[PDB]
Amino acid sequence: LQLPWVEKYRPQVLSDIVGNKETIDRLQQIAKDGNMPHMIISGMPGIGKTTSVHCLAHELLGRSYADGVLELNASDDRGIDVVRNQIKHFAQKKLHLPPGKHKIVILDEADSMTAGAQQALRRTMELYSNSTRFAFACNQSNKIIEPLQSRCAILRYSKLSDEDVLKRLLQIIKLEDVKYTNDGLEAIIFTAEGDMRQAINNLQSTVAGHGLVNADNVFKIVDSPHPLIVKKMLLASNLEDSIQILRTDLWKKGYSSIDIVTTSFRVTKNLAQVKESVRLEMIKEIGLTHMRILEGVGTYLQLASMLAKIHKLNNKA
Amino acid sequence: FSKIKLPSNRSILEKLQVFDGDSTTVIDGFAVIGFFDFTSFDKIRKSTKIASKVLFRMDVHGVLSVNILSPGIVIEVCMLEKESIDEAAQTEIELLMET
Amino acid sequence: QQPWVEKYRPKNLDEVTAQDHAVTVLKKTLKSANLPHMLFYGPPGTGKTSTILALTKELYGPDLMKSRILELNASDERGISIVREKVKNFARLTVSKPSKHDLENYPCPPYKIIILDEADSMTADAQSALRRTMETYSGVTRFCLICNYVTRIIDPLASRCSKFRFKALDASNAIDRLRFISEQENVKCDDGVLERILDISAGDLRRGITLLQSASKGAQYLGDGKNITSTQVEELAGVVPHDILIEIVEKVKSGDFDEIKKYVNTFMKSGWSAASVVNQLHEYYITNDNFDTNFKNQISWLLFTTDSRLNNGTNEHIQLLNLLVKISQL
Amino acid sequence: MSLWVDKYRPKSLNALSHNEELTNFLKSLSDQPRDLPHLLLYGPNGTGKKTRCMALLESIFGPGVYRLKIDVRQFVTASNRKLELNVVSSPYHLEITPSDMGNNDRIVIQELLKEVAQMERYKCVIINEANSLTKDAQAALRRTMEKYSKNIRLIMVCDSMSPIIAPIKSRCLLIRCPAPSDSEISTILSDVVTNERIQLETKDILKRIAQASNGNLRVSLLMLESMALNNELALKSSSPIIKPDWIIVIHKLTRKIVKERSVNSLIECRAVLYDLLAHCIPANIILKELTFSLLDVETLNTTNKSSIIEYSSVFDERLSLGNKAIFHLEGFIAKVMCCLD
Amino acid sequence: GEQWYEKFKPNCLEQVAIHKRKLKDVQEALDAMFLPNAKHRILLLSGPSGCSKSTVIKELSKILVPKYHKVTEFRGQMESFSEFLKGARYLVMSNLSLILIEDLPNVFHIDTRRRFQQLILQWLYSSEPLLPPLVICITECEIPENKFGIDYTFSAETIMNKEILMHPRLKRIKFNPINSTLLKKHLKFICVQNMKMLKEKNKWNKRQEVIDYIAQETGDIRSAITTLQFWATSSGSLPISTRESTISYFHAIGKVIHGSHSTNNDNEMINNLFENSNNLLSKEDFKLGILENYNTFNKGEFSISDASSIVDCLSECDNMNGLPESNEYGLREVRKTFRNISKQGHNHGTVYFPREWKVRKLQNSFKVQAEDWLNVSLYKYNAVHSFRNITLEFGYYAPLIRKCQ
Amino acid sequence: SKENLPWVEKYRPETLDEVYGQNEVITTVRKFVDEGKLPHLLFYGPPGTGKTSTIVALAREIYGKNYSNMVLELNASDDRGIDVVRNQIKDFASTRQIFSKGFKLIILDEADAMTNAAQNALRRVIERYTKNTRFCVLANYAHKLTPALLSRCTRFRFQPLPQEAIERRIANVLVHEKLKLSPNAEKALIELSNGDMRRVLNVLQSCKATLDNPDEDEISDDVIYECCGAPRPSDLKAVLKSILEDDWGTAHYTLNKVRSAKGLALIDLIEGIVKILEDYELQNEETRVHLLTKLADIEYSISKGGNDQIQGSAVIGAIKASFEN
DNA sequence: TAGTGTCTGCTTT
DNA sequence: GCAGACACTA
Ligand SMILES: Nc1ncnc2c1ncn2[C@@H]1O[C@H](COP(=O)(O)OP(=O)(O)OP(O)(O)=S)[C@@H](O)[C@H]1O
Ligand SMILES: Nc1ncnc2c1ncn2[C@@H]1O[C@H](COP(=O)(O)OP(=O)(O)OP(O)(O)=S)[C@@H](O)[C@H]1O
Ligand SMILES: Nc1ncnc2c1ncn2[C@@H]1O[C@H](COP(=O)(O)OP(=O)(O)OP(O)(O)=S)[C@@H](O)[C@H]1O
Ligand SMILES: Nc1ncnc2c1ncn2[C@@H]1O[C@H](COP(=O)(O)OP(=O)(O)OP(O)(O)=S)[C@@H](O)[C@H]1O
Ligand SMILES: Nc1ncnc2c1ncn2[C@@H]1O[C@H](COP(=O)(O)OP(=O)(O)O)[C@@H](O)[C@H]1O
Ligand SMILES: [Mg+2]
Ligand SMILES: [Mg+2]
Ligand SMILES: [Mg+2]
Ligand SMILES: [Mg+2]
Repeated sequence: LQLPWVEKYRPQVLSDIVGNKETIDRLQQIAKDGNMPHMIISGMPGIGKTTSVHCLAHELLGRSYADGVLELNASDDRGIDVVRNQIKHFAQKKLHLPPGKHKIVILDEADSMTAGAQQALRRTMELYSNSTRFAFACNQSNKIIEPLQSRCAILRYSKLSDEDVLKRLLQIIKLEDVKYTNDGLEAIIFTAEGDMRQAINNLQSTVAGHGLVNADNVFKIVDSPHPLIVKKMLLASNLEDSIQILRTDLWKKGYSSIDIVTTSFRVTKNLAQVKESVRLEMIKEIGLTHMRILEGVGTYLQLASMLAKIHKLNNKA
Repeated sequence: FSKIKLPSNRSILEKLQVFDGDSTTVIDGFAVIGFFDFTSFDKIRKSTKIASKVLFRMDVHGVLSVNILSPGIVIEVCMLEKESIDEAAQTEIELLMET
Repeated sequence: QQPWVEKYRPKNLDEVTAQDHAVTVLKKTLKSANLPHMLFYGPPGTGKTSTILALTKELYGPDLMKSRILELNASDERGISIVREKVKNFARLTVSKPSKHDLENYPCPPYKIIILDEADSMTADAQSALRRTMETYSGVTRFCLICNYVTRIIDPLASRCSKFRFKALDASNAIDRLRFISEQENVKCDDGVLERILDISAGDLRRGITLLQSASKGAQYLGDGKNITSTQVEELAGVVPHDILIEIVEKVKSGDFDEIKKYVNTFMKSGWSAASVVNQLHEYYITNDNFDTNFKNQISWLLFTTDSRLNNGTNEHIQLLNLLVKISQL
Repeated sequence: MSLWVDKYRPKSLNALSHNEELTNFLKSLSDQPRDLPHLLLYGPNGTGKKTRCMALLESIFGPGVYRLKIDVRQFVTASNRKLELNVVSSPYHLEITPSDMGNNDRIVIQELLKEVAQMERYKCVIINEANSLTKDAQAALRRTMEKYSKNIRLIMVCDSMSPIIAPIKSRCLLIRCPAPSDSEISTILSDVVTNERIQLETKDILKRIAQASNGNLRVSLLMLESMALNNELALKSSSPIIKPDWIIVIHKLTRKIVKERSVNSLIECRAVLYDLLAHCIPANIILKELTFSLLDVETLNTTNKSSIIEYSSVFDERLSLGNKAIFHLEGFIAKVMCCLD
Repeated sequence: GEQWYEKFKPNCLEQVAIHKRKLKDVQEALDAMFLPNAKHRILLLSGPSGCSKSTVIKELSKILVPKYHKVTEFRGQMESFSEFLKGARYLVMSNLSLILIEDLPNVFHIDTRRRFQQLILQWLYSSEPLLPPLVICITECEIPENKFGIDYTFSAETIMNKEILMHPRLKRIKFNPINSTLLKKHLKFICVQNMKMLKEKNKWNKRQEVIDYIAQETGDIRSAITTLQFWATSSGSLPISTRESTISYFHAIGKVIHGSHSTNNDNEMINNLFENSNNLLSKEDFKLGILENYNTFNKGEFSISDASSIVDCLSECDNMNGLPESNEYGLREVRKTFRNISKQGHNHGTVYFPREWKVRKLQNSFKVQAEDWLNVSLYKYNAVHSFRNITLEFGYYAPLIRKCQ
Repeated sequence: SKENLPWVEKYRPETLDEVYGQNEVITTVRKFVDEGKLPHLLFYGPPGTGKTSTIVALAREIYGKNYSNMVLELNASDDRGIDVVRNQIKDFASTRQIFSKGFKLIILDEADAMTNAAQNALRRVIERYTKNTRFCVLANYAHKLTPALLSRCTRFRFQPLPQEAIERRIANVLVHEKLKLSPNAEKALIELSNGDMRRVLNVLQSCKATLDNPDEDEISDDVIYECCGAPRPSDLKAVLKSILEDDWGTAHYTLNKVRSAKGLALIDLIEGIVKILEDYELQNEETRVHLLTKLADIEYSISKGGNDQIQGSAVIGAIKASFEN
């Protein structure tokens, strides 16, 4: 019974966590001093937010982790009354902690929690701010209401760079004693596109299916991300080359047309080297194609016509 | 913490022996911990409303078979234990039990 | 006492005509039990419902409909929860033990048929539930999918169900059936009346049957022993006379906007649907050889655009006026 | 008893004046009521298709068809929320209206038609404004009138046949009701003013009313009542042609658009459109009459008229495929001012 | 340790970050309330989150109660709040305790909000001698994505159904975000209180730009205090993240029409507006706002072609069944054309809400009038004409025919 | 009993060796299960590629007789509300295995049709209850899935099955059923397959039912085209040649004759026309744009409904106008 | 004394 | 982002 590489090597201390060096160092000073304020952590999923919160709580508590934490997650009875009662009962107890230490309550995935529960949470924090503390884990801070964000410190998380992910990959490779190649690691980074969990899963698939980590094996087990192919084909000059690229990539690898349309919409929204008028015309054409596909006409001919219209408005005859 | 205790009186504890995984070697001084969800006990509460004798039997795998006797009919129910105890709770269960 | 549409509905698989592949497959499946899921699609009034009803009648028998065959349609509520529970239940009901009379009177197969009429009016979640249910209960339960439009049906349903395309009933496809119906009902027609009726209703035998019934009723009411002509059925159907179409073409050819506008106003006062007018104008323009290729291409595109606009449910006056103005300015 | 439409309503096939061929067609259909197929009536508004349906029902059944009864019942569409339909009842037949919302209309028709069908000497129901459907109740109709074609006969009356899907037109007989010519409307007006013993200085006033109404019997009768009551039952040749305030507002907006082409003119036109739509008036007919009012201006040339009619068709398609109503009218008017100069 | 915003809680009235005009207005309103002749039965104080709402009442009741505890805050259900209100009704003499309704009970359900409304109506119209003072504090913040009022924007107008607000015995005083000058002064006060810890680290020489950025970035005093505490506690080289605020309904239209001064490029501004405020820009009756407000770019003095293109594009967007791509395309087109025509822009017109509810009310009035006309006509004799033909023929001819006869 | 089921369900694979085409995925998952390591596999691909069949074969291979009480199969046919999902999967994963010393596999067919909150609860359970319980995600659409789910689950892509897999499955079916097909019929079936096995099995069953005797005969391309209704390549070539050569009269006559003699549909005809037109070269860069736009509008109109003759004439006119540039 | 900063709009169903 | 009117000391 062997745990997967994602979960077998979960960091237990803040030193093992890589990525935002300044934020990790700040968390280390918070753990050492003990002054724990209310925090909200948001960013790209799977970059080490919940893991960082757990490591900070462990380093702050030690032997008090048995009772000093109330980890209420999304997969729970997250109502308005039972949650309020549970948090009130948790906040109306005292334990033998040093004066510089406080109880920590972790609420992972607070975005999906109901707004009435958010108001109850605000009432609990206002009533029992002196004893317990709250640490939030989420992907974006938009879903958290403004008054709750007012009573906390927001620490935005950025995407992990090449250096941190590569360093973590090297440590895990040294721990597992697995032969690797620099080109294979570069391919793993390119396919991950800044994701740590995805990189670990891809490395595990490469070592299980083929052994040695090579770029060819990584490309064989998993294809390149579709946003990159969408961006490559959208900025193509000639219509024939873009048509051939979209066909030979998306239809040969088996990509759904609605997924292609959604990815193209996201790429056009995030595109930079394009004029505003061209961008809005392409957005309108994407919306028309999306409506056509959603109604039921999602053949390759619709995608080809969409590319033809995009190239026609790009060239302007 | 809620503790309901069944005493050693033979009126309600006529037979109780702890085995060592061989079903023949009875031992004394060994503790068995069973982590069961509230749902199964709530479902079984109605089944035990009218009965004469209730038999409890679980193995090292954690699955629990409860026999209900009420000649009368026989009702046997099989249960499932949780995957793992919460952290290291079982220690504090005994530490409160001889407390 | 019964309209000819319902009175002459084919109750047997040999009564339907102009359908070779589907009828042969069903007939050969009558002696076996390897019946796949059928996706019935085609033009409206082609005979998919009649075909599935005949297959169900010849498969089990009148007694097994009450306890073995259940159909879905738009007549009742078809919400996601209701459809899910109903379809899962009826795909979980056991195969009813047949009586002896069914056994030595009909070749009863060991499965059951679930009929999904007008399946194009179903949501994506309902279709996903249906396809998952029919995969997980493919043992002794079968699903029949009937829809006018294939595109509205999701791709997995089209992949899992066998595609049985229903060819449109042209003049030569249903001329024999119309002749048999006329002979059975004692209807007298001239040489080229049934063909004209079939040409009026392109791939639609129900419309032709209704037109024939109306013509027969008119002939019976008139009293004299006369034969029905093409003019009578054309005017009952709603076909614009050729003289008025020629006048419309002449008005369009002339470069006067006021004359075209007043002619369109009078035509709308006549209350004639512009779809038939568009079809007749298209037939006249493509059939005529007095026009060049470029003008024919442009007018075909304009008529296609006007038909697409009319199919959405717009004001017929504005669409026909715009089409005539665009044609006159070509 | 206080209107021309109700007092002098024909109640028989022989009582009908215009469309003798249509009367013969209805007589032929009523010759064998048992073999009557499903009917679909399409034609101009105000022609009298409802009158033909009532005459056919009276011929098939007899007395008591024109006697109507009122009953009310509620249909549940979501939770405890229910919407009531003002269904009108009658012996030997029945009539309904699609006054409900576009989404609950389908289930209301489903429940009502399932209740009416039952088992059974059939019952005939008239479907007023069958064209005003969201392509959802039409599936229920095409299923029920095919499966339950033993005791129910749906009768469909509508002004436009294009919104009706092809299967419904296939299963239902196409009945044509052309609007009467000027002579027939003039004869009807002469008869009804003879029966009302009102003064008539000349016969040209009836012709003017017929031309103004544009082949609409209801509009002609209401205009005749207006001129009779305003002039104390003494018609005059110099009496002005009375028109409804809606057409007057449309014409005034057309003149304002032709005269002034600016942004303030655009916002006042938007305000007028909002006020007009506040009167429960559909936007499609508003755009249609605005187009006809813009097209009759002699100042505009052929190119401007062609551009206006093209934009009108495009925005009619947009309104048909859209949800809101103000946007398409506003775009049509703005495009008209853009292409005018 | 203890939080700065709790340790540095104000003691005197001058410490509260409140405007002089706002302080005078709330003082006058309260003083009017405490007289035996009560002009306003309840006091409603809306506003954004963390604009020093509750503290104003707290220190005001601290300074005024001995003149003639401090407050009675209701903990956050239905019958409990009914009992709390009834008990507050019987606290008038020898105590003079103000009744605070901060952190109001759950209103996201229909039943509890309705019973709250009837409780408010019952207490507002109670003809009982004397009156216990009562203050209601409501935080204006929209609920993110998870109808008809709640779940779109949580504010005073959402909870109260235009009846409590339109009452003589109420004084609605909306609160503004904390001023930049007041925020800077309070941050400087915190710094001169924490001089020792400030001199402990190398943060005193790099203080002015941080204080200015914190004051100009957010209008919440509590969030600013928390950010200052986090920055001071941190060793250094750590970027500061603030409490991201919200954009109002009219603010979104103003940003779409004119643009944004902070971000000159339109693409990034549009992307940020879509990401942060997807609910506002994807919910209905917002394209109507653009269609009614685009005329005020130059008081209706721009080209007719741009307006025609705008409305045509809006029609195409409406044709896409309200897809997010349609909204993005429409907003981008409007922003692009206004940026193009902004070469000559001055004296922009004021904006307004689109007149959509009035049209619906008039349509409902027309419907009920038509129903009454059908009822009376059917009672008089037999007359059915469906509903479509009424507005075209019977909506005008029948009224004048009946009037003349 | 067998031999009374549709060929789609009759030929359902039961072992990993019975899954053709995706050799790399099969080898990778075999290597994963040989080491006792199941890293929350996620399967993505077009329908008919063999996702649920592959997971069923894998569960049979690694468990055997434990499928009845260890594998929890959830799908669109079962209610998957937020409360239902959290309760059911929490109860299943939190409970320890009965006697087998192996990971617990949960199969979630059609995972794209769940709410966002249900997906969040599922992704929390995946990371929380993972000591003994693993998860399988099956979905043809990735835009309806939370991006967090795609990170914790290893994504495997199911490519359309190549010609070799289709040919091998056809040979196996012919061995099982004692049937013969011409090489031209095999090529036509390869062309019509479009990377789908269910369609191939369905049309093979339909063609076998079409034959008057299953034995002592050979299946040609003509019977396949007649039963499936697909137009012949020669018919499409003749129609295209008539369009490109005959101006408007005899071209329309030829199109009507082609559509009337065999009753071909317009959608398949235009699909074939554009399929051959894709092979042709166009050194103008503008004719192709007009062709694609006009053809897409034609398909949209046909989906919305209309007149077949008018649509066909529109196709002819659009092709002629585009080729006149 | 004219700029800079800053309150108030502008929302009802 | 806009305007209309007021705050506040140079
Ligand atoms: N900086 C890191 N260094 C090493 N491993 C990491 C790092 N970040 C993430 N991981 C790995 O990724 C796994 C998932 O991390 P999580 O904290 O659960 O992701 P997340 O940031 O909370 O985002 P979610 O869970 O999708 S909302 C961890 O258990 C680690 O194995
Ligand atoms: N092959 C056929 N031979 C004889 N009559 C036929 C045939 N196909 C259809 N009909 C006639 O068509 C009428 C109705 O047939 P249906 O089966 O309801 O058509 P349809 O395929 O169901 O069209 P829908 O339901 O609108 S898609 C009846 O009068 C049948 O007799
Ligand atoms: N100088 C200050 N002026 C005002 N408040 C201050 C000051 N210094 C610290 N604070 C704190 O800032 C907070 C302001 O309280 P309020 O905004 O009135 O409460 P509130 O209205 O409930 O805020 P929300 O909207 O619920 S987050 C209190 O916690 C004060 O203790
Ligand atoms: N690799 C394969 N080799 C042979 N037959 C296959 C293969 N993959 C799929 N099939 C056939 O396809 C049938 C249905 O495939 P399924 O796996 O049940 O559906 P699916 O491919 O998962 O598509 P969906 O829409 O996601 S259920 C099986 O019963 C097999 O007969
Ligand atoms: N043949 C006819 N002779 C005389 N009047 C007629 C005739 N047909 C219709 N009408 C007139 O039409 C009016 C009713 O029209 P209506 O049925 O409402 O038209 P629609 O069916 O288009 O709504 C009646 O007042 C009646 O006087
Ligand atoms: Mg996490
Ligand atoms: Mg049918
Ligand atoms: Mg407060
Ligand atoms: Mg599957």
